[PDB]
Amino acid sequence: MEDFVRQCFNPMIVELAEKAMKEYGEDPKIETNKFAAICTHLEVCFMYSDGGSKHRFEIIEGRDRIMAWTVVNSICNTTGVEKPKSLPDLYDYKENRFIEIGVTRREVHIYYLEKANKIKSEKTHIHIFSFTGEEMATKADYTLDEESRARIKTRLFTIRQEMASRSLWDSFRQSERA
Ligand SMILES: [Mn+2]
Ligand SMILES: [Mn+2]
Repeated sequence: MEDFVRQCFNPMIVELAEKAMKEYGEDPKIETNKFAAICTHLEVCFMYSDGGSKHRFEIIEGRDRIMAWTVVNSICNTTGVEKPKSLPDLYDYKENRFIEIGVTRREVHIYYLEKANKIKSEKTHIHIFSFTGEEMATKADYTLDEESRARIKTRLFTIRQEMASRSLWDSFRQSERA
């Protein structure tokens, strides 16, 4: 699983994931499923930001915390948008909203509810992907064109396929907590 992560995700993604774990005192060589899941989430965030026209999205996820909030608070000042209680993943300059992205090993509906709740913000839009082609967005507004979504869903499906080929999928699949 460690090896699969290091083989399947760009080294920038792996470095950020390693860092995010060690900031919580977790060792990526031991909590290897969390390692994969962080990497997957970052990957989808980055894919998603490429999905628009360029300049459509600002990436917030993946930044150190000071930079992330610097971006967030700059956008709130510029655009007048309500400042979130916790860091989201992207800002959409076309729809003028923050977006919270989730990638679930469970079911999109439950994950969406947990997110809606974990953040509970009237403002932030939420878009959840599963590894089996499901997707659940705020007000069924899916933000990107269907081709862009399909590339994301295809990447997640390929990851899941590649893990199951190494017998990693069962354990990974079962590792997400409510
Ligand atoms: Mn985030
Ligand atoms: Mn997220």
